[PDB]
Amino acid sequence: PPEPTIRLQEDPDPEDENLYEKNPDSHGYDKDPIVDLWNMRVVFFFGFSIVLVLGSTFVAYLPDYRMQEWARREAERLVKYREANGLPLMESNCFDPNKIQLPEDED
Amino acid sequence: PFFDVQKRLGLDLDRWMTIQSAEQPHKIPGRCHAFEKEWIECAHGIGGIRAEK
Amino acid sequence: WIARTFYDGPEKNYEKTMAILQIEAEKAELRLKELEVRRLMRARGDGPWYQYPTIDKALIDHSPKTTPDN
Amino acid sequence: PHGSPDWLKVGLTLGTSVFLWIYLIKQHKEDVLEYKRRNGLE
Amino acid sequence: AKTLLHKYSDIPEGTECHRKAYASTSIGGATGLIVSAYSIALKPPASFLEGVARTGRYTFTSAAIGAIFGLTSCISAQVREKPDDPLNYFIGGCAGGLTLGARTRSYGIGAAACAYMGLTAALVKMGQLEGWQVFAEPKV
Amino acid sequence: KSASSLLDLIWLETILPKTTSFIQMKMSIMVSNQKGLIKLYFLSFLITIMISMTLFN
Amino acid sequence: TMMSGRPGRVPLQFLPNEARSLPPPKLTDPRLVYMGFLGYCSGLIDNAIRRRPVVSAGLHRQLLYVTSFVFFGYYLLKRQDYMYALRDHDMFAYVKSHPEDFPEKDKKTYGEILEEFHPVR
Amino acid sequence: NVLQIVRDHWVHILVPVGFVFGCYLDRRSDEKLTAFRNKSLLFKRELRPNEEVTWK
Amino acid sequence: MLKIIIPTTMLLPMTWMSKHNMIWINATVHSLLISLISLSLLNQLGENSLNFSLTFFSDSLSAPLLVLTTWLLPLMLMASQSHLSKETTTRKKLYITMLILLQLFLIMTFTATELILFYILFEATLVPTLIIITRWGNQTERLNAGLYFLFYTLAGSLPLLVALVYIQNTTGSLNFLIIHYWSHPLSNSWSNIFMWLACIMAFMVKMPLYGLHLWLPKAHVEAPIAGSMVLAAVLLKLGGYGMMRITTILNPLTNYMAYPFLMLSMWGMIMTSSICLRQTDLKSLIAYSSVSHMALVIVAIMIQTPWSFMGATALMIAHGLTSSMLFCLANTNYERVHSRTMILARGLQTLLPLMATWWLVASLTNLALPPSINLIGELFIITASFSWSNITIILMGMNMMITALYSLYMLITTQRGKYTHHINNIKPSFTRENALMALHILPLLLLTLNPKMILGPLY
Amino acid sequence: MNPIIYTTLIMTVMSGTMLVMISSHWLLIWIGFEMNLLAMIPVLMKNFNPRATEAATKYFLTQATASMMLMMAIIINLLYSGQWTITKMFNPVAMTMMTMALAMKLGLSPFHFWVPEVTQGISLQAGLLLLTWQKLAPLSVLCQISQSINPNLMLTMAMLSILIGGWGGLNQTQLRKIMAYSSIAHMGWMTAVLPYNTTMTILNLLIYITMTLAMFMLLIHSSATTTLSLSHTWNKMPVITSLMMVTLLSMGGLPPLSGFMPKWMIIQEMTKNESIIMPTLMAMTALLNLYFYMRLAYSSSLTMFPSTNNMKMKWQFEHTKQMKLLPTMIVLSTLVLPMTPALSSLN
Ligand SMILES: CCCCCCCCCCCCCCCCCC(=O)OC[C@H](COP(=O)([O-])OCC(O)COP(=O)([O-])OC[C@@H](COC(=O)CCCCCCCCCCCCCCCCC)OC(=O)CCCCCCCCCCCCCCCCC)OC(=O)CCCCCCCCCCCCCCCCC
Ligand SMILES: CCCCCCCCCCCCCCCCC[C@@H](O)O[C@H](CO[C@H](O)CCCCCCCCCCCCCCC)COP(=O)(O)OCC[N+](C)(C)C
Ligand SMILES: CCCCCCCCCCCCCCCCC[C@@H](O)O[C@H](CO[C@H](O)CCCCCCCCCCCCCCC)COP(=O)(O)OCC[N+](C)(C)C
Ligand SMILES: CCCCCCCCCCCCCCCCC[C@@H](O)O[C@H](CO[C@H](O)CCCCCCCCCCCCCCC)COP(=O)(O)OCC[N+](C)(C)C
Ligand SMILES: CCCCCCCC/C=C\CCCCCCCC(=O)O[C@H](COC(=O)CCCCCCC/C=C/CCCCCCCC)COP(=O)(O)OCCN
Repeated sequence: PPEPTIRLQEDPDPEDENLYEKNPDSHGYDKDPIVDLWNMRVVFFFGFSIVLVLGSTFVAYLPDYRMQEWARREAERLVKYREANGLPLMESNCFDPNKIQLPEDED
Repeated sequence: PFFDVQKRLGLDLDRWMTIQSAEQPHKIPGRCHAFEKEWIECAHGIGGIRAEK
Repeated sequence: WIARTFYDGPEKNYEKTMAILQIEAEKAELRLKELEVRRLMRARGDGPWYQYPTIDKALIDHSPKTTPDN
Repeated sequence: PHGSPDWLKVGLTLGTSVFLWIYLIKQHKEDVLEYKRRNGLE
Repeated sequence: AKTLLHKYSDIPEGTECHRKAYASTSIGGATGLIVSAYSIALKPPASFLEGVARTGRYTFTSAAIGAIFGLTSCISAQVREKPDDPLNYFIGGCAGGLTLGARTRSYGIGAAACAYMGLTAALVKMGQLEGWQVFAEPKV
Repeated sequence: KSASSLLDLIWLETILPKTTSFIQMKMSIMVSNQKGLIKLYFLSFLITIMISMTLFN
Repeated sequence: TMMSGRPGRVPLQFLPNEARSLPPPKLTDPRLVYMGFLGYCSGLIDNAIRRRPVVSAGLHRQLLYVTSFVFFGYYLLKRQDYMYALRDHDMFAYVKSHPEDFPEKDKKTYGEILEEFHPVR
Repeated sequence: NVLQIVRDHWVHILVPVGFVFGCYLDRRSDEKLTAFRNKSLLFKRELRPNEEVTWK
Repeated sequence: MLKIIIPTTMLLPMTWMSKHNMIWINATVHSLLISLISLSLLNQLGENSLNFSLTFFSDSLSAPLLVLTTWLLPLMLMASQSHLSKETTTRKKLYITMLILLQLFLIMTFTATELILFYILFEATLVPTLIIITRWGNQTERLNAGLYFLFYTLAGSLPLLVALVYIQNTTGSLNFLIIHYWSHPLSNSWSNIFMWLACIMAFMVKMPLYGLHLWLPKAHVEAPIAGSMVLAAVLLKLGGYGMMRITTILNPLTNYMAYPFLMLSMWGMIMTSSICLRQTDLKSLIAYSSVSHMALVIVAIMIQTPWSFMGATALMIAHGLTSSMLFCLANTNYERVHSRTMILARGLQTLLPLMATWWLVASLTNLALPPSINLIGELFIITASFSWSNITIILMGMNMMITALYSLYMLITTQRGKYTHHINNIKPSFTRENALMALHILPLLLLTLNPKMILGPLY
Repeated sequence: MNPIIYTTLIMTVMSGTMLVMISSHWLLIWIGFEMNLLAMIPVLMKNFNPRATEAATKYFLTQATASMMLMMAIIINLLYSGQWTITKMFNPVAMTMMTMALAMKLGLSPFHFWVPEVTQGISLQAGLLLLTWQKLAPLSVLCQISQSINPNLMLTMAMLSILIGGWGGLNQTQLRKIMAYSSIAHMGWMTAVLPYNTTMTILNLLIYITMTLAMFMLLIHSSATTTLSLSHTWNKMPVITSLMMVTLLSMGGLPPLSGFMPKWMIIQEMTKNESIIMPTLMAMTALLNLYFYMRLAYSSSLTMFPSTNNMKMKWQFEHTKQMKLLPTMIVLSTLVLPMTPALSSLN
């Protein structure tokens, strides 16, 4: 069996490289310290300072396009009107029956 | 598919041989000249569906 | 301030939606009408569509044919 | 290999592109005018 | 041709069990003979006798499958007193699959055939009820 | 035993993917295994011509 | 809709004369821009295949690609618009000429139409 | 240093230019859906003395 | 809507023109800016919708998903920054291009005023995901995984296309607005039954349903970290969005047809939660947890009540964020240990305390601790199902108990106990990873302050 | 051969196809088919080896039998109506024999057996010409008489072609046989819409022609005819492998690629005529074509296969002969889905 016991010419599997040996204060972003530091800074500034704070403030103070206060005030004025005249609050029929034309069965 | 070059150019490359009733040499008539003439005149411009019906 | 600088009023979206709904409804009716017209034209054949060729009568020779009965 | 920028081919390509663009502009102007004339716009 | 299809379809589903079985057996024999002809044309196994034996085996297998499917489908439809129900065709198809598996002598194949045939027969009955067209004529 | 191995790793795998792979592999082996003899192909073509002449009319 | 046999059709005309009665597509048409983008992509792929700097190998070649694509796209868009206009014209004429096949549906309000109600429970 | 950092940082203008162009394209698409402007039964309104369109 | 789409498209030339060592910085900054821009869509109305044009419209169902899709890209870049260090610049640019194409496809899918355009983009999302899984996966099974992830999907989606065009031949339109305004009841017929199945199964295969969930563990375990995040966070929600959009035309046939799928989901959540208990793989455990949560979302959509829809929307958003965070944590462990087995790396709280805190928070939010939005969605779905039938509460309680059990099991196995003696290559956690977990977790606890932003159009 | 002779033969093939396309007389169509067949054989035998000669003689046998059947159908049609014009077939099974002859010319099932054999025997350029240009004339003739076909027979043959292509492509390692089975499946897709819309047939033909041209010219650029030979291309031209994988994804019918456009349209058209089952079956069968395309893509670009030491020398050389239309073909076969409505141009 003169086979070399090697299936092919393969590079040996490299060992994992640690970013902390060649650069303490490594931030885990890049091997180049300057690119590393600036990547950390841009990530922190645009993620935490810009989006997370300003976007949260923007969402918090969104104008009432869902018309919650409008609906509340409409309901208050309507119930004030109906309590005054004694109408029985909300009617059971959403649409008035006189404008509906039922089909006569005659069965 | 069909590219009607003959109609565009007015060439008559192969239309002379399509039917029996089209200018035979020495005015020799086909055996069914009258029937083919009538059938062609019936269906001219009518279209395949309406001609068939 | 947010509503003034970033957004517009409800009438804009309301009327844009009405226009969009009108366009889409007309398109749907046109599609159905076109399908019906295609079916009728293919079934009957009197329409401009589905017009299969028939022998041109300009090819016929109208002359005496060496025999009186054609 | 060791070749200069073939100025004949460069000139031909530039001239073809410029001619095509000029022809397209002229054809568009003529079509717009013809459409306006047929539909009685201006 | 379509003669066998007409013969099978003309008979009512809940009556004439033997006639339906005969029509199904005829259709099965026809398709088995066609498959045997294709196999012989593509692959000459060893000789004339082996070829005719394979033809007979395939034809009798297909005829048996058709027979079993027809009887079960018709008997189930008659006993259940609910004609035009795909469940009877499923059961008939399932029975047919089981007999194929018994012929080939494999529980898996028999089990597999029962599930698939039951599905195909139910689909065919559903298409007959709803008018599904496999070969649609040009409409528009 | 049941949820992980019996159903998820075996039967749910057996039904949809494995059966499809087996059927497609068998059909591919059947269809593609032709010995390149024009005699068999021509006999099949003749059979098909006869079948179409006897069936589609 | 088989319009190959449509009457009065010149065989090999790409754009008939009546097509000039339709508004031409704008030169800033989005479809024209997409055709130019296709030409630019063709130029980039041409540079890549020949092992040249993809973005800055041949400016004349890429310009020619974009120009030819825009030219053909403009003419193709004209033909497409004409063909659709022909289809619509034929459909409207056929509807007008066959009143018995396209009757006017009676307008019925929802207040007088009984629709079945299916509760969600 | 101008004209040197530009050749390295010119890619940073691409996204904001895309945002501005998208805003312009959105307004351009808005301009083509004015068929029902000031015609809704809910917002039929008489124009102001110096108003031409209710919304742009 | 183009104010979001155009910058996403411009992300590609910027990425390809960037310097060899500035691709990550530029991509991250501009993706964060695009997310900030997309935040404007959250201003919805109680009226119909935000109809921008004939092609794209927004909704309070579409807006949270769009915001999550935009926000996920910077996190994906930050997590992919680690294991792509030894990669050539061209291939890193290609990876970023795949991510950008996926984001653009998802953005155009979620607006999609028309159903055929929705289908086109819904299938267009397949190609970048398949390439990412089968090109930048580590093991030899990735190829097989890709095949599964492809064919399953197509097996459900090709019938849908047929059904879709069929509908446009009868109704005359596929626009969502016209479909909703002109909806008519479906007669109980075999043809209508099969139309229902064709419309439904394409989206039920992507959730996935319990019987059709086999592709998900393979695809999640084999894909790289960015692929796992995009699969678990957004791609699973496409089926829920599709069912929510398409169930309008299926009534009243849904009442009868929903029973098999309701049974499958209600039993499959229990089955997959039990499967999570006996798992030797972290990624497989997280994938099966995703399957259970999406089974609950399927139940919610099938019940078809307003509370069901609100709870389902909230649960999709919450599960997306939580599952992405869990996958990131497991990836941080794997990049140190290179094994991806739960039992091998133990006692990590002693060595990495802050990462243990992140693990605890992620497990707590996966366990549906109130008042997290996970719990809000869970509780809304449970209440709607109880109104549907009072016997569902047994199955839901069982699911909650098993969920708590396996979540705390995963936390305790990896973080607590005694550290493995021979494992000595565990370096301190980087700033990048801690920032990644913080950016995953802070939006959840901010959204619990304003739940109505993620409760859907039925709020 | 002599370049003048090759040019003359190519022009004769094109002239035969054009004569078939422009003529209105059945005899002239037969003459055009005869001219095309006459000029095609030496093109198939440019590179002289026993395999090329065998492929050429098989092709000649099949095409001559098809031509004789076509002439027989013409003669019966003349017998039952004294007509030479190409119109409605005017008769029963005379039309059946015309359909069978055109199917044998196109390679539709069950007359598909010669396509893999001839494609494998001949070179890549001959295969390109055979699978691209040799479909125009029979498809044009079919489109002209498309109102005459029996829909049952045409649909049966189209479904059989799709099934056979899908199943046969699964077992292939040689690239040319894969191309042949892909051609069979695409022809099956093409002929299943002929009874309903010939415009969709022409659109599908154009898309398939563009995709096949891009595929064959990529295979010629990276001169590999086998899966393992193609697996070595990444170590010299990675961009070629990437474009090849994108083209393969397009050929599988994946949206948003170009290959999705025909099937989509066809399916839509087929649902307009109340045909639901057959489009569904067609899609489920096309899944097989997609599977073996995906396997080729796996072996080509998505994974890096082992190489050889001699490949290093190939790194120092560049392709002397370059195909100009390859980038345009790739772009057209990949990125023209948004331009779909342009099919109104009656392409
Ligand atoms: C959705 C719609 C929106 C997006 C549209 C998407 C499509 C657009 C583009 C279409 C294609 C055109 C260009 C591609 C040509 C290929 C050339 C190339 O490789 O790139 C190298 C080149 C840089 O490398 P280099 O230094 O020149 O030389 C290196 C060699 O080229 C090569 O170096 P090497 O050979 O040493 O490296 C080997 C590498 C090289 O191999 C490759 O890179 C192959 C290239 C990709 C294949 C192209 C397929 C054809 C198009 C299909 C697109 C599919 C989209 C549908 C979604 C499904 C995705 C598959 O191959 C591998 O690593 C093997 C494994 C590959 C992994 C699996 C393959 C997946 C590829 C799929 C990519 C699909 C998207 C491509 C996007 C663009 C990519 C460049 O890239 C570029 O610089 C060109 C990029 C575009 C230029 C932008 C200029 C515009 C900016 C200024 C104007 C501002 C515009 C706005 C105006 C207003 C502002 C004020
Ligand atoms: C480290 C230890 C602690 C130190 C810090 C001590 C201080 C603690 C205080 C912090 C939490 C304690 C609770 C105090 C609550 C006060 C703030 C709260 O009241 O405001 C909320 C406001 O918060 C926002 O509503 C929620 C935040 C927005 C969430 C969006 C996420 C940000 C986008 C980033 C990408 C998103 C990714 C996920 C996709 C969806 C509720 O506002 P609301 O009652 O309503 O009305 C506001 C006023 N109005 C009436 C004028 C409108
Ligand atoms: C693999 C993991 C899960 C995958 C997905 C599974 C979910 C899909 C299951 C589909 C749901 C059921 C399909 C049809 C339901 C209709 C109701 C029917 O079952 O009940 C009776 C129907 O009776 C019988 O069931 C008839 C059908 C019998 C044949 C079907 C096969 C049964 C088992 C097959 C299951 C295999 C599924 C997977 C296929 C690959 C009611 O009797 P009837 O009033 O008359 O019919 C009412 C309907 N009408 C009005 C339209 C006529
Ligand atoms: C696959 C991508 C498309 C590429 C198409 C090729 C591109 C290069 C072609 C260069 C110019 C070709 C145009 C020919 C010039 C004049 C044509 C004219 O004389 O012919 C007319 C016909 O014009 C042409 O047929 C139209 C060609 C346009 C093809 C483009 C359609 C592509 C479909 C959508 C995909 C988007 C592609 C966009 C990028 C190219 C008259 O035809 P007619 O004698 O009356 O009837 C025969 C045809 N019938 C039987 C079907 C009715
Ligand atoms: C995850 C993998 C699962 C695969 C998905 C399977 C479920 C999808 C259903 C199977 C395909 C059906 C597609 C139907 C397309 C919609 C069109 C439609 O519904 O119209 C019907 C068409 O209905 C049909 O034709 C259905 C025939 C089905 C043929 C193919 C069957 C495929 C296998 C079915 C068995 C499996 C059933 C359950 C599958 C669940 C998933 C496991 C009406 O037809 P017309 O003739 O035009 O109406 C006039 C007469 N009333």
